[PDB]
Order: sequence, then structure tokens, then C-alpha cells
Amino acid sequence: GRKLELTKADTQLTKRVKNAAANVLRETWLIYKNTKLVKKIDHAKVRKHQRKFLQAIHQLRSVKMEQRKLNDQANTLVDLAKTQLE
Amino acid sequence: QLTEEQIAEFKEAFSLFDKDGDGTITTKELGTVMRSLGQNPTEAELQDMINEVDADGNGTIDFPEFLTMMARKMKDTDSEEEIREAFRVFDKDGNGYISAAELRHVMTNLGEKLTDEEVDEMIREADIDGDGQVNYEEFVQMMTA
Ligand SMILES: Cc1cc(C)n(-c2nccc(Nc3ccc(Cl)cc3)n2)n1
Ligand SMILES: [Ca+2]
Ligand SMILES: [Ca+2]
Repeated sequence: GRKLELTKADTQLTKRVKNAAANVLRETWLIYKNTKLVKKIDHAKVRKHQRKFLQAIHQLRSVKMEQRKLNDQANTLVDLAKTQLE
Repeated sequence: QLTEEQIAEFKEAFSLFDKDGDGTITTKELGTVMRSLGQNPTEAELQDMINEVDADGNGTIDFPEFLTMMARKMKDTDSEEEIREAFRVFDKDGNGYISAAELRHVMTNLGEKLTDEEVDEMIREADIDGDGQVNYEEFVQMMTA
């Protein structure tokens, strides 16, 4: 039997991914431009885009964590169904 | 792909989810089942669980959507590392050992518990060297072999 083995590992989430990912591109570019393509660095501009960059990166981390959570919930139900194979 | 016997056994499995026996699994029934397994999915997570399996978009999971779904996740993997990690929780000094006394303290007080007698049978198998200490990596390897 299966003994101790277990299963091997949304429109709203997709929209959260596309908006956050576009903002990572936006802010990576604006930090790069304001730190490497200007004659004089405007630190207020850099702080602003660093705040927007960290928020977009952390939003993508949040979606990925929620997808991992959803995947394990689905695997929990699949594992329960697989007890009937015994 | 699924065999005749697996299709039959998964019909029995469908009854673990379809609580009222009306032929469909709702978010409400999935919530009850998940909570009976000590999980706490939010409403959106329950809806997501239904929506990923609900091919016709009627808001519930029927037996063919349930079966079709089981076919995609038949692959299993060994649990050795995860089980070892669960023993590591009780390895106070992080030395790879749990004493026979600490194993009794844990097993007779935490979770569902074992009787002192069941603990005796577990320790007899776990303590390979008869030194009153359990090398839990070795014990888990033995049970998953
Ligand atoms: C990528 C992705 C995200 C989710 C949620 N996925 C998924 N996959 C399979 C099943 C399932 N839910 C489910 C529903 C009912 C039962 Cl009884 C058992 C599993 N959900 N997949
Ligand atoms: Ca039902
Ligand atoms: Ca349906």
C-alpha cells in the first residue's frame, strides 16, 4: 500500500500577479534610471521608487505564498481521497 | 489514467466530501471536511478549490470533475524528511537524539497521545542500541524503508 507516502507537490490572483509584476518592472527601471542614468542623483526620487519597488516585490511574494497554500489545501483533499485506495 | 478498482474506491472517497449525499461538493461541505482535518481555509480559498475543479462553472464539484482531478495528482512521494522534521521538534538540544524518557513525556501529553503501553512498543522498536536513546533519523529511515 501507500503506507507513509503522500501526494507529490483564480482570476483575482492572476490580476494581482500582472499588476504587481508590471510595477516591479516599472520601479526597477525608475530606480535604475535615477541611480545610474542621471548626472545628479535625486535621493527623494530614489526613496519614492524604492518604496514602490519593495511594495511590488512583496505583493508578488504574497501571491506566490497564497498559491503554495492553495496547492497544499488541494493536496490535503487529494491525500484524504487516496486513503480509500487502502 | 485510472483503473476500474481506483474509480470504485474514489466513489467511496467522494462520500467523505459530499456530506449530505446530494451528488455535489459545495464550498460549505469542503469547509467542514477541511476543518475536520485541522485546517482553516478562508471562503475565497474554498471557492478557489471548487473553481479549479469545476469545469462547467455551476459552482459545485460533481463526481466526473472530482475523478478527472484525482487522475492529474496520482503521483506520491516519500515522507522521510518531513517525518524526521516532526521528530526534530522534540530534539531539545538539537543533537539528533530524543531520550526514551522524553519520548514518553511527549507521546503521553501532546496531540492525540499514546498510552504508556503503546509508548513501550514504539520505544522497543525505536531504541535500536538499547541505550535508552532514539536516533530519530535512523528510526524514521527504518519505518520508511
Ligand atoms: C493550481 C491549482 C490551484 C488549485 C486550488 N488547484 C487544484 N488542483 C487540484 C484540485 C484542487 N481542488 C480540490 C477540490 C476538491 C477536492 Cl475534494 C480536492 C481538491 N485544486 N490547482
Ligand atoms: Ca453535497
Ligand atoms: Ca459542477
